Amino acid sequence: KVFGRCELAAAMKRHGLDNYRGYSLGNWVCAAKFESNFNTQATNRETDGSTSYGILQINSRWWCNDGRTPGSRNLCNIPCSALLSSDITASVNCAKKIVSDGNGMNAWVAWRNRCKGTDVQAWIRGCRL
Ligand SMILES: [Cl-]
Ligand SMILES: [Cl-]
Ligand SMILES: [Cl-]
Ligand SMILES: [Cl-]
Ligand SMILES: [Cl-]
Repeated sequence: KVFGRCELAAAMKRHGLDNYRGYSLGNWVCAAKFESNFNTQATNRETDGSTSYGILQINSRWWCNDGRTPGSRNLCNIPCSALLSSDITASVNCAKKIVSDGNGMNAWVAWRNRCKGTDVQAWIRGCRL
């Protein structure tokens, strides 16, 4: 599923991400835009041979199991393929664990490089929320 910007904002808000660990909704929408282009089916191999999955590009090195990332963990207790669903529940729940892990949203490289410090509120402008 390719989410609309506001559609995703509304879903993320419903799931409790707005100001979760102090991160306003626009941060999460911005992260999803640059991680997956709002596409739940997005998969990308990373430099370390791990793979990132879904709307928020949850990564197989620590967070989900894909059966092909050596030495990895599965801290969200989920197959990575289950993070490609049109239903964002599993990704959101895993994201809540990640963002509570100590380094906040810096865990998402694309957030650090493209969203952090920017006018992220622009990402929810126009949305009925
Ligand atoms: Cl957009
Ligand atoms: Cl915001
Ligand atoms: Cl593995
Ligand atoms: Cl599995
Ligand atoms: Cl933080």
